[PDB]
Formats: sequence, C-alpha cells, structure tokens
Amino acid sequence: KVEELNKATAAMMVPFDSVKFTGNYGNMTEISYQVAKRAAKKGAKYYHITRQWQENITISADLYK
Amino acid sequence: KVEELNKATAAMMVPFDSVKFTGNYGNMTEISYQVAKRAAKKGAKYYHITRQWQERGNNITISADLYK
Ligand SMILES: [Cl-]
Repeated sequence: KVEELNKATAAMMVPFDSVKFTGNYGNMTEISYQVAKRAAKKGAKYYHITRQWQENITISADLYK
Repeated sequence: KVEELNKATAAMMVPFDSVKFTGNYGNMTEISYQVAKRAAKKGAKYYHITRQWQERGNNITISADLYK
C-alpha cells in the first residue's frame, strides 16, 4: 500500500520528509521494500527515490502524504 | 517472462552477457521494465542488477548480468 511515485508525479507534490540509509539488498524489489518500510514508519503514503549510490548501496527517498 | 533474480539465486548461476545503459529513472518499476526489455532483446530469461548510480535525481546508470 506504500508505493513509489514516478518523477513526473512526485514533481507536482511537496514532500514532508525524506529517508536516507545504507545496506546490502538482494534486488530492486528488496530496495523498494526497505524504502517502503521506512516510509510507512514515518506515516508516508508514497515515496520517490532520489539518490542511489554504490559503496552495499546508499538510498535517499522523499516522503509524501 | 523475464524475471529479476536476487543475490543468492544469481550467485549460483553463470551469466552469458550483461546490459549497461543510462536513462530516465522514473521509479523502480519503470527502470526494471527497461532492464527486462533489454534482457529480453538479448535472449535472457533472468537478470541480476550488478551496479546502479542515480546521483542527480533524473537519470540512472545501470548494469545487469543476463542469464538463460
Ligand atoms: Cl538474496
């Protein structure tokens, strides 16, 4: 129920917070799950991932009501 | 159809090729679709993402190993 917006949708909206974290994830479904979990913890209904870095991976996503 | 593998599954398999490209991210669903399409064009049944860089929140550079 906590879903990722595409950039065109997110661009029209105002985020209330963001999440930023690092970890070792099996695939893109797992990355999305990890973001969604942190998003849901913060009361977001949606998110949009804004950064993905190599180093494990580091991910940053904006959160939306 | 073409399926994404997780790390442990891919680790036991041997890829035959990879895809590497840069394009519009959109969201994970949309980028996964782009990877799957390129995998399908090369004859793969599975892929595993090996690298990803999204550093300025527009484009993403990705690579993926391909498997039969
Ligand atoms: Cl795994």
